[PDB]
Amino acid sequence: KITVHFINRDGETLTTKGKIGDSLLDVVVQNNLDIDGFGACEGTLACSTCHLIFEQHIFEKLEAITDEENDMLDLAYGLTDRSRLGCQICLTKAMDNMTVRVP
Amino acid sequence: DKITVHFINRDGETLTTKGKIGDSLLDVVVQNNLDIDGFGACEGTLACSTCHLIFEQHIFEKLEAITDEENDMLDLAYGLTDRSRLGCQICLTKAMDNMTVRVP
Ligand code: FES
Ligand code: FES
Repeated sequence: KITVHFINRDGETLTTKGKIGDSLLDVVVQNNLDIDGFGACEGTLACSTCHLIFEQHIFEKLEAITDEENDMLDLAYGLTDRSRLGCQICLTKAMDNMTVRVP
Repeated sequence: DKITVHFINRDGETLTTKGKIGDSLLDVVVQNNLDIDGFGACEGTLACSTCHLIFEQHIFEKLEAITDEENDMLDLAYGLTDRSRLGCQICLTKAMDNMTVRVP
């Protein structure tokens, strides 16, 4: 299991654990993280609520983005150069102790 | 609450409740605890399509003009029709009394 920190929109840092292979939405849902609206479509690429902003060194080694994710991601609020839809990103060793930001 | 709205749920059952002019249809659903699975998940912030509703033609054609934002998100909705709108963007007016909207 690995530690993941979430900077929520209110500014509070949510520290929690997930298992390698778990999506970031899985992490939010299982641990009942208090992130308003997160995971609206329950990970079917029909919403932008699971948008997360990653550290650059983490972002650059994420799995190649699919066109389906990109179309949904295009509509997210507060898009950055390090943005992905969290329901598509699964935990890896390199993410231990990483921080993600909820825009 | 002064006007009646009939919601045809995904199971084909009709849920009837009331709201006041000025409320969104999302408000009407969530404030009355209607049993519509996952409806309103992004909380009216135009970031999902879980509040998708299908309107009868005579009501649909009287609705407020759809924004590009709403249209862009509605495009990717399940069961999108010509008479579809995002419910959280639709404010109740007096004309909507006894209208029927359907959840795909
Ligand atoms: S939960 Fe909707 S696209 Fe990620
Ligand atoms: S509740 Fe998400 S867009 Fe209407």
